[PDB]
Amino acid sequence: YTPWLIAGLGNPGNKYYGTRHNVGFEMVDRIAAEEGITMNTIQSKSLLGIGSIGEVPVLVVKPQSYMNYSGEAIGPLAAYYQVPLRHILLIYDDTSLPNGVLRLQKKGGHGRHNGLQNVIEHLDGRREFPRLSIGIGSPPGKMDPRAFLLQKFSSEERVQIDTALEQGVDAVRTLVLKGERFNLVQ
Repeated sequence: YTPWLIAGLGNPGNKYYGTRHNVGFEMVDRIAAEEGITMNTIQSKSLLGIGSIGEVPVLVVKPQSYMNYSGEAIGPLAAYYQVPLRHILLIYDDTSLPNGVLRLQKKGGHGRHNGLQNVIEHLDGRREFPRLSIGIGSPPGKMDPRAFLLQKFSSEERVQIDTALEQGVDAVRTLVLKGERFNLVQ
């Protein structure tokens, strides 16, 4: 019964709600909902909830440190709860995949994602932790990349992101229960 730490990346506060760079928060909210977990514990610069998926104990976490300091929140939690590297699941927006497309990896660099970069660093530079990328595509035309992250999804994008969240819940449960690459199919 080794636990998992399921962390979704984002920025804290009302201003960020619904923004592309917060989609990891949406996924974890959805997982938490599906597994009957309430995210009301304040600890290590985060909001978190403790529960289980099947017989596996997990913690679901939304760091409230700002995206750039995500590792500051996650490292200490993994230490506190004795979560091994391999069970630290990061969920986040990935501009290298089309909107709404999910991908699961068991290791990898940060793809210049500031939050993922900070997690890796706070994990002693280790990269062998699983990730669920949530595609958001690139910024249209010349729109500023930063601005793009910090804007809400379009009406059309939204429908695809919703579909992805439903798909995500099941992929994460399966990853966590199953105890080498994996493809996802919706």
